[PDB]
Amino acid sequence: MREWLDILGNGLLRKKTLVPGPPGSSRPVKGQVVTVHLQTSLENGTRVQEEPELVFTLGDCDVIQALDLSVPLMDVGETAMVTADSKYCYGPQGRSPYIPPHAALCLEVTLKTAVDGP
Repeated sequence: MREWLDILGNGLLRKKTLVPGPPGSSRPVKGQVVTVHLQTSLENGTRVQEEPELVFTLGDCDVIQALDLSVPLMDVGETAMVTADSKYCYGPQGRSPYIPPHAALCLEVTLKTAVDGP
């Protein structure tokens, strides 16, 4: 019963909460080290990446925009779906070997923990 959010106002980077974070949960802060379960599929449903324990510093400047701009909007414990044009993913570059140039992606993200950086 949750709505899509159009993050950038152009239809090309959209997020929906699939499983809300529970009462009292909050958003991660940039500079925290987050751990996510990330599933990536081509807009057609082909699964191209799965990482159950992906650790990264939220806000690192080279994280694809589709994640940098969506993960801060999640609560810890939330699962979200992100639909993102290639413009906000790997663009004309693609991600070898399985993501071609210009691929729109569906990202399913579960934010597991968020911990202060060192």
